[PDB]
Amino acid sequence: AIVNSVDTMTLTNANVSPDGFTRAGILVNGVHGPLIRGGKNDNFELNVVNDLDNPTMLRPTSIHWHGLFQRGTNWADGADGVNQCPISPGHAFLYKFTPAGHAGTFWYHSHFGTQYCDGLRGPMVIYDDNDPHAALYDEDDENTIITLADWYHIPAPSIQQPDATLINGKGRYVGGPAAELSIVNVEQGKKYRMRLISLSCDPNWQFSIDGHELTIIEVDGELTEPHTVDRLQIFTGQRYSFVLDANQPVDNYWIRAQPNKGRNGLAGTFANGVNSAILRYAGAANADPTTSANPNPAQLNEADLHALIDPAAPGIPTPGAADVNLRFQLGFSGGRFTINGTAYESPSVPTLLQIMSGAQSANDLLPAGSVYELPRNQVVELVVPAGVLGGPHPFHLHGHAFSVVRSAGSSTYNFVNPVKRDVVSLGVTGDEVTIRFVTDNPGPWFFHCHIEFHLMNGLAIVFAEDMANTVDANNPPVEWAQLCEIYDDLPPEATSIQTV
Ligand SMILES: [Cu+2]
Ligand SMILES: [Cu+2]
Ligand SMILES: [Cu+2]
Repeated sequence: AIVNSVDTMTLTNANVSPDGFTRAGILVNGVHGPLIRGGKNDNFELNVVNDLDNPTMLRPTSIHWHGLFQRGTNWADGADGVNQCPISPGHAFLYKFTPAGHAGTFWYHSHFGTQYCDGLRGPMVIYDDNDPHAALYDEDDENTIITLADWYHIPAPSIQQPDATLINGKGRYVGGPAAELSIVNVEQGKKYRMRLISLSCDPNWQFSIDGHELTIIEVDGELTEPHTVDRLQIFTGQRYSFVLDANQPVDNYWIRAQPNKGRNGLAGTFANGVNSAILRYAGAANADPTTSANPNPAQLNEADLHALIDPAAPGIPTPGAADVNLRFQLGFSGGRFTINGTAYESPSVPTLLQIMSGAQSANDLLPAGSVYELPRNQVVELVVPAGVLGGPHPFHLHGHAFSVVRSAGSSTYNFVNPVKRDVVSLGVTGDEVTIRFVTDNPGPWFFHCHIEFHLMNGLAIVFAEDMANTVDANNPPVEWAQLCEIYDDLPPEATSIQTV
């Protein structure tokens, strides 16, 4: 169950039934989404061995280590088509990188097509030896992690709405068997750093724990001042650490994660234990909770979250006064999502290899219309107005965390101490989510909607950041460029997809 910072991750197919329904899925070292853990200065060496052979799911793979900036290791970032070609079935690839002092709650997932929706994803926690919030809790370990995952009864390639919400890999579907629910154990009077992670391919969840508050202290691998709420909405790939103060009577309490969509009314109920897990106090019975949610919760508003360390947003504290000011117009036309009129389509040679081969400017890079060059060591402000169908769209920027100077639902800006994070919901029509970051990381980085079906239908762009220093900054192993030659040589039967 635990993958260490130096380890092997062997990918196989197996039949799984996390909600009591059996289907074929993907395992990592014989386990469903095992935790990867390490320390902030660790030199990670993860040999990803692709032994996938079930043709009803994608077989080639690529792993993204979500939230790690990968400075100087752009070739390990994992987005197929941008940072590497996929690792082919029967071959392996050794990713090497370091958090470089960046502690936090992260997650890993395939970044090849919609494969992570089939289960190739898991939590990744990087602990700090000098954590600023250490006095606020007693415990923080493999038992204080709470993952949320959308689970479908049909393999991703054959999707025509989630059948279940899995909490720590377990959950029920409407009309399903009374499958075992996950248990989070706590002892009255103790305080826990609970690390809540969305492994979602699509849905967002309204998360709450009956009788308890959530004291948020970390957001997407970035510390915040402690901000307490009763309920929060968490979007694809976001993470929150909240201190859970086990200050209620010894009892069982429902953990609730209500999705925005789902089959057979899953979005609107908790009946029969769907969308649920159990918080059990030591001494309480081996039984389900009979608790109810707070009927008047304080709901998280992202604009209330404030960065703790180096809080100021970069640049002149005036909207549109960054060094580089980009406004992106999302669209949906002719069956595909577009950004500034162009639907993202993966190139035949991954962006980083295009640059290592000689591309000097964005004009030389493919695909045309999807690549935006950024200069070195400048402040970039991106404005991405909501409105395009299928929202709310949670966009994620690889290579950087950003300050959200203007969140959804707010008309106000905060340049003094806005929250920093790496996935942000663009909100609804009228919202103009605005984020800032510094171009301190040479290499090509994806910027896209993390709803996997949207990314696959075109909602993405690539930033070719500091092209001139990209070759000097990054030194891929010889096996990295060899991925594309091995991949491009694959016979038709090695990549065929059996629809079911
Ligand atoms: Cu991700
Ligand atoms: Cu989207
Ligand atoms: Cu991505």
